[PDB]
Amino acid sequence: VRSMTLGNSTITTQNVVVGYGEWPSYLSTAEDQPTQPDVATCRFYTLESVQWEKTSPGWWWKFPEALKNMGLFGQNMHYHYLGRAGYTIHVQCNASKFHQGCLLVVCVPEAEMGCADTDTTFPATELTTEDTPHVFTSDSITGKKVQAAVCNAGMGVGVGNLTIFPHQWINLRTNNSATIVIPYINSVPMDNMFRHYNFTLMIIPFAPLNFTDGATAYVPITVTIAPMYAEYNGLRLA
Amino acid sequence: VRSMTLGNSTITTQNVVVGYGEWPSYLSTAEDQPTQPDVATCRFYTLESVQWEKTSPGWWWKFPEALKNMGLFGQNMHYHYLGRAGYTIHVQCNASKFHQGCLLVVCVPEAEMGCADTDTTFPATELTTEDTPHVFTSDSITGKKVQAAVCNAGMGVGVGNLTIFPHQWINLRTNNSATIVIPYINSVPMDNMFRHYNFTLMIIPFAPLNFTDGATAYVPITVTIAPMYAEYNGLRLA
Amino acid sequence: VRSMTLGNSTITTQNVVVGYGEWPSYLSTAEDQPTQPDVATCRFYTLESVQWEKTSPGWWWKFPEALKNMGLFGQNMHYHYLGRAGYTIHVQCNASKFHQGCLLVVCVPEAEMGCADTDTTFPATELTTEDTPHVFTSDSITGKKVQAAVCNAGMGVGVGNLTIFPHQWINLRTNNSATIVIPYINSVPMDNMFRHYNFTLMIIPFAPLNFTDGATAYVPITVTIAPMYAEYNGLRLA
Amino acid sequence: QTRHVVNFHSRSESTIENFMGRAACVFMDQYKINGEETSTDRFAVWTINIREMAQLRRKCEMFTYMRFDIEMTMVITSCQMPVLTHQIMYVPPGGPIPAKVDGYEWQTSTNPSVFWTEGNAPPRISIPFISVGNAYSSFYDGWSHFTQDGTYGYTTLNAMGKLYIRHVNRSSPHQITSTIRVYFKPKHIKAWVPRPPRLCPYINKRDVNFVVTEITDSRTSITD
Amino acid sequence: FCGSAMATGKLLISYSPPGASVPTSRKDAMLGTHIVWDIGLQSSCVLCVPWISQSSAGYITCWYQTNIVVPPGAPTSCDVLCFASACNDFSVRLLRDTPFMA
Repeated sequence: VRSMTLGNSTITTQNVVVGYGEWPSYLSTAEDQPTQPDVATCRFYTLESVQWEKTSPGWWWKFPEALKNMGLFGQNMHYHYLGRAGYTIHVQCNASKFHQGCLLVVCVPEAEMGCADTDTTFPATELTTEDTPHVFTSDSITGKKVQAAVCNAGMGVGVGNLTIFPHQWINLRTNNSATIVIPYINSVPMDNMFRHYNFTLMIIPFAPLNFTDGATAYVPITVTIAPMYAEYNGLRLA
Repeated sequence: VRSMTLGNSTITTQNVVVGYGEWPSYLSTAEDQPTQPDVATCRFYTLESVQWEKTSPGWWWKFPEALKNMGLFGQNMHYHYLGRAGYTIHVQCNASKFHQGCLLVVCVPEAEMGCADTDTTFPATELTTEDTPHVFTSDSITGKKVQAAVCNAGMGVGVGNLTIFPHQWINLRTNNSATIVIPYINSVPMDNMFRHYNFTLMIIPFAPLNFTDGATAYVPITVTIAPMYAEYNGLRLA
Repeated sequence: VRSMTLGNSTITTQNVVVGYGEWPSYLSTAEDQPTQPDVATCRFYTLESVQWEKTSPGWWWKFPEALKNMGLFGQNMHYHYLGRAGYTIHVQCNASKFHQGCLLVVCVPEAEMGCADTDTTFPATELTTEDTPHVFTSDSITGKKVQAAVCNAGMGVGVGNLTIFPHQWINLRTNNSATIVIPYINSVPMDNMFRHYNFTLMIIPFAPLNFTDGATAYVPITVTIAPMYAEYNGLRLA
Repeated sequence: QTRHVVNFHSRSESTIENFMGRAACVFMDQYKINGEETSTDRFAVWTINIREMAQLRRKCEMFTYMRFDIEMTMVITSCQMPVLTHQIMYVPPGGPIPAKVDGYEWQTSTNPSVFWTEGNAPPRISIPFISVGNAYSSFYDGWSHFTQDGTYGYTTLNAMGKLYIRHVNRSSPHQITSTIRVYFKPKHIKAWVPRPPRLCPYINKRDVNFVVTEITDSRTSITD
Repeated sequence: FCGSAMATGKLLISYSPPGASVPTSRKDAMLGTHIVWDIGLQSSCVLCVPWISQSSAGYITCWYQTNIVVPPGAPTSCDVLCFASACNDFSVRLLRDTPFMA
């Protein structure tokens, strides 16, 4: 049991999957100069806990803008139009000892998702609802929204071989916590934080939750994101 | 000509009256821990320029809360209920060579002012209108407001011997700029920034402005305040 | 105040813009041998003073032949058919302290100017009137003469970005004098001084002259040219 | 489009040789093969100058003086037989010109010419710095004839030559109409005395005459 | 500043970052990046604007901090010229044909 703290946010934790073997880092010019906030930004932003029932198909969050209303990090998105960060993501499950199940906690950089009825697009409020997660579905759906059927998560790939990305299994038999560090994968050193979704944290239950008639009918999944090494553009003159 | 800069605010200047021979400084306990902002706060906050005509009797500003809507310093007043600062105050006049006059730029710590018709009080919006200055008057006035007649500036003292405080004369014959450094005079190390007015910058024309029928009918007085060594209370746990 | 003298010509001066970073110099053959006059030629040739009113659009002189009637330099042009020189050009303005304005003093090598109504040429006495300057115009003009509208000075370029050449600003707020040294820019080492105009000294008022109803209604601009390192062909046998 | 982080540090594409040294088509012309034994429509001319098309002309007027080798490659087509052979005769500034397709000038030993037969790679002919002076002058504020005579602005130093092009085939059963596209390219180029860019549109190909144009596009107020 | 040698005033030159909105008032321009340029002391104020590229940009607004104070002899209305160049070094990659020529 390790009680990590960052700024004015302390969580209680219980091995880290460093995404692509790299730890996030700063970009290191007088023509373009970055600003490193360091202060705040790095604290833990615990999202709303998500109840995992027997019939839950999955969830996804789209970052960096899932934190668009989260404190100073969600406020520096409105004043600077360029930025980058690292996003240590803790995922606890705090189930009991009689609950069973298994989760895939994967990050999927550049998850370009497909519309539900092709030949058209979706109204841009179907990919993300800032803090709250869009759930997947168990079967196919229609309408101007994301094709959120599992087995074809968002991208038209098999959902089983989604393990190629930075992932972590949460088997309630053994463990309950996951932690992933995603060192800002992008093709340009800095990009706008409202246009571009750098990665898509999606939690997918492979083995479904099961229990008997006495336990609690759900298992709350707690998501915590710490934006590390966040740096922005400069606002001062040179 | 010295072009001072602080943060993202540069002014152009042309000798400093250090108030009471002391330069502002920090307070240096785990029972009460101060937070030092340093970032921003120290930049120059230029107030609105004030036109000085032949019939102007004077002005006053009440600090620290004259800066209550000025950026991060005016926003840290709402989140921390204790603080202290130093307030380097530049006062230019940028008149011409044919204008004549003289100003008393004095700071007057703890200027408790008197009501216009005694036996009653004033509605607390008569001492200060944040950024804009309350003018003095040339004669006596009545009503539930501050007795703002010069010769009895606010406190019932003679206005001529108001030179005991940190002051600077601006004689348009010789100079145009004044600068005063006021190292947080108070009886408690930290105090609330909305209840207590630590000092009262009042600019009083002793020799009146004069000119001929071709010059501009006024002389704009520019006031610039830099809150130095501002520190606040702690918001984190211990 | 420096009182320069050259030969039998003394002027009174008050930083030099060396054109293209080079100081004029001599050409260093028995098949062609230059003659270096040195004597006279180098003295100051003050042109007629030019009155600059509120509505003056500009002026231009075309050298080397603007000095075609100026003493020995204007007489060696008739006896030698090849030559080269350097032309230190002083431009005073001797305005008052209450006048305001700004001049662009630029030299523009190879200023090929355009006719006013195209499809035809001009009668060759429209480019130059030896000593006296051809003024620009404020708007477009017609007739067989030079299109002398400012904003398209002579060459069909923007008049604002005429600063690429050896230039000097004369802001009456700060300074009054300009001096430019133009080290004989040409594609052949020596050329005839009546066919080819090596450069075009043009003085263009960007900010117009302004004053009140008591000052003098003009500001006389004084132009002074010193032909430096003038050398000619040989007249003797070998 | 969107504003991206254009992060790099390079000015190799802004040098003079990487700015001017680009091949551009400067001369299309038709020339027949047969008929009209005394005609001017059986060969091409194109006096070589930089003031050909306004896109290239604008770049040469960034600079007052410049010197450069030229390396042109023709691209010759045909319409309507045997296999055709062409002749691209470059005459120097001091050189005799043909008056007809069968003139004797075509046989001058001092006029270099390429004999390109159809089907091969395009013919390439390179010409050094010909000029008498030390650079080609884009602008010449002066008069060709002494004492301020006619012909303003035209110096004889920036003369580059001419380019006479014909079929070498004497005749044909039917009519063949060939089209040539000369690709001019400056090479080993140096440039002196920078100069502000052209603002007004071009009027004529031998002068600098212009119509007074506005400085920039106008907007509504000074503050919008 | 191309005014008189006796005219004196202050101008507030504010810079907005490429994402930010323009200041609608003088106070809101003072709270951002600015330089209170005293005309009576120096007559030429130099900026250096970074983050200028294409492949939604900044703003250089200017405000009356004070009016132009002028003696009875000098004129009341003045002019300000502006200039522009590359500040330290400039990067530029892909050559094309200019749009201006037709």
